[PDB]
Formats: sequence, structure tokens, C-alpha cells
Amino acid sequence: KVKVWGSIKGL
Amino acid sequence: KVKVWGSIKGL
Amino acid sequence: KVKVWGSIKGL
Amino acid sequence: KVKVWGSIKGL
Amino acid sequence: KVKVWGSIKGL
Amino acid sequence: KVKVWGSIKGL
Amino acid sequence: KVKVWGSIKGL
Amino acid sequence: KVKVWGSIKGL
Repeated sequence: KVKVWGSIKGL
Repeated sequence: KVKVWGSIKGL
Repeated sequence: KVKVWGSIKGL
Repeated sequence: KVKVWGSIKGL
Repeated sequence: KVKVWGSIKGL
Repeated sequence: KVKVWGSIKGL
Repeated sequence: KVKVWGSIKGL
Repeated sequence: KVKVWGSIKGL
């Protein structure tokens, strides 16, 4: 399993 | 702010 | 599946 | 207010 | 697909 | 910034 | 075990 | 950039 997390830069 | 969360399908 | 949500800063 | 919603294609 | 919709605040 | 972490299933 | 890590380009 | 590294279990 590969987790993805964060926020889109500039938005 | 635009959040991102989940997992990569097939991994 | 990687979900995306929120709102654009400053708008 | 400008909302954002969806999922990243291919993931 | 990541959808974007709304209106610009103050305009 | 959207980060990724995990391991490939079955390996 | 095969680890996966980093960040998605362009985000 | 999403790096991958390790070894296959049992081999």
C-alpha cells in the first residue's frame, strides 16, 4: 500500500 | 487550500 | 484513488 | 468562494 | 478529474 | 507539496 | 520489501 | 519524483 497526502502548491 | 489524500491503485 | 478537495486561496 | 473537488487521474 | 467551480468573493 | 509513502504489495 | 517514497511532480 | 527501492521478499 502506498499513501498519498498533502496539498496542491499555489492554491 | 486544496488538500490531497488517498493511495495509489495497484500498489 | 487519491481524493482532492478544498477551495482556492484568495477567491 | 471557489471550491475544488475530484480525484487524480491514473492514481 | 479535479473540478473547480464557484465565484470570486467581492465581485 | 504532495507526498508519497509506503511499499509495493506482494514484494 | 520494496519501499516507495517522494513527491508528485508539479503539485 | 517518486523513488522505489528494496528487494523482493523470499528471493
